Amino acid sequence: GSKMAFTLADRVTEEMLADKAALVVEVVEENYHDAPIVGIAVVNEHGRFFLRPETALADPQFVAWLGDETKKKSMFDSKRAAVALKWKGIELCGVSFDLLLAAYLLDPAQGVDDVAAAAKMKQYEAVRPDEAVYGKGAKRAVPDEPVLAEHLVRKAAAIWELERPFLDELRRNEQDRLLVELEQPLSSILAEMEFAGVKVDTKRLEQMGKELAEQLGTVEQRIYELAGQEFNINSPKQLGVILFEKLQLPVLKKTKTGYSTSADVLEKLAPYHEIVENILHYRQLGKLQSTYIEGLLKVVRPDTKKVHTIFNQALTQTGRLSSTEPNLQNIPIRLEEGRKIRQAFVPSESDWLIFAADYSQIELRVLAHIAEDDNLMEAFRRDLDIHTKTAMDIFQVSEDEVTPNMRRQAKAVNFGIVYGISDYGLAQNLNISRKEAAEFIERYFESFPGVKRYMENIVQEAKQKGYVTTLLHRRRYLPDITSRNFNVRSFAERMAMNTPIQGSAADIIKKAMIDLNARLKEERLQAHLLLQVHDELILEAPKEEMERLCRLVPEVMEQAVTLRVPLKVDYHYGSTWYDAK
DNA sequence: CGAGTCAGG
DNA sequence: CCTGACTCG
Ligand SMILES: [Ca+2]
Repeated sequence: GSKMAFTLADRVTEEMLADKAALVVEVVEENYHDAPIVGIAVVNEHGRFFLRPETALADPQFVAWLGDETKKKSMFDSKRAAVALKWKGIELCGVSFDLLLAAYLLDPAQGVDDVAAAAKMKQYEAVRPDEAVYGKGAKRAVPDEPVLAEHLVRKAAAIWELERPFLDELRRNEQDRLLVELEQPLSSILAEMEFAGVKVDTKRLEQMGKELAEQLGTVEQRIYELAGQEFNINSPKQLGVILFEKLQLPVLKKTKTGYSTSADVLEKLAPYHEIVENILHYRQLGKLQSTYIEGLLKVVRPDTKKVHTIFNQALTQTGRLSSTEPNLQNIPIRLEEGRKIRQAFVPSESDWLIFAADYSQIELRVLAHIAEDDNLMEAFRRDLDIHTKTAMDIFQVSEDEVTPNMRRQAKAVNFGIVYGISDYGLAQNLNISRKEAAEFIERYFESFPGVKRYMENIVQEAKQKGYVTTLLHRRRYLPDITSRNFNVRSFAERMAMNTPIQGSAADIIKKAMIDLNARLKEERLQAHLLLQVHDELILEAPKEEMERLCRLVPEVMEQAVTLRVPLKVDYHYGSTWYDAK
């Protein structure tokens, strides 16, 4: 470990402000909202510089350089720095290259989380892993200034050298536009969404928490009665001892550890003993309480009564976003009790409203586009109820002969075909035999032979090329596609069929977000994006903007790309997220 | 901190 | 098929 030379600067000079630089604005805290910036590094043609943040960020020339978009910066995780700067009232502009997002497009499977891991991709090893410098556990700490300053300078030096080879490879992959015109501009939009946050009505939440605690308390006693003794209901082991050993309930399923107590199992067991539907009710209410009442309350900021999620833009293997702390992509919607949680998410100004627009069946629509199946494309061109139609074709019955159970099964087929669900997968979800499931699937392929062609083709393409691709050229490598293990190979085959479907739907909505943000600005609307939930966008805006958004938002989303079938977008607005339905 | 469970797509 | 949070041992 020899030293990399740099100026440990005590003040900002003009040569620190060239119009191209690798920049590091280092935020050590995992969650970067309102977090400290611990140090700054700049590398450019004139040399290598460490600046303390109290100096650099009080310097009006450095600040102006930060916000000048003609001063081009290369970074890693620009969103982290952008947001932590927004919290100090400082704008970051002119980020022309984000190494994190470059690594993520070249290979999402690398799990690139720091500069050093991106650097390894190009055999560059003169930089340490953040974990090696900072530590990990309760032991994660900012080191002393010489250790820190060298680490930041090494990171910036790595960014300066790696930009060339990352761009060369993106270019060869035809992903250069995906980075420059899609992921990098999206990064700025997510930063605004995160910084803006979502207002929470903590009273509504605390009241719901009271009612839940009362019910949960009733159901808790009833379970202790029905078992003739008290035990930890949240312990799957202890519960498994009450059900299958004290009460003698049949064992239909085992886990790898012991007895399964998963919902699926428990519904099957419901007829034999009363305590079963109480354990089910308890699980339901206990999830709402500990995760959605207690969990949400703990992360709202008492300064603003907002939650500020972080959208992970470089995590998922398909090009989706994810969301953390809080996860605002899994707020309950399916059952009414949980859905009421959404009444707690409110507009951030008085006389503003929540507006939600969602693609209708985007994944099936994309499948129809990519497979070019005549029947499926016709169904969408007719805007048919797609599950009813699938039931008609697979059971060869007419429309008003479709029973609700038949529609439910065609629906489970439509849900699974977008990832090439196997006969076993479908049998499981439908509670039927694998041979019956195989038949449904065989009937599906007779009605949608283009889907079948697609599934065979995409698997051959994954084998020959080594990867699959989405509409805007995102990639996923699938080395398991040739494995001699059947289970392993089967998974890779489902990933081959799913990834272009799911990833292309991620592409489209990401584009919609970019187009929407440009149109909102052109229109000078005060409306702004709050959330993305995979196929849905949630905004808040003045009440006076609602009629305009009813037209503009679906429009932008529908026209984001042009497929062989229309994209269809529904939209709703109201006083609270719950009411925007 | 792996496993299980369950919330969403 | 793609996720994240909570709890337990
Ligand atoms: Ca407990």
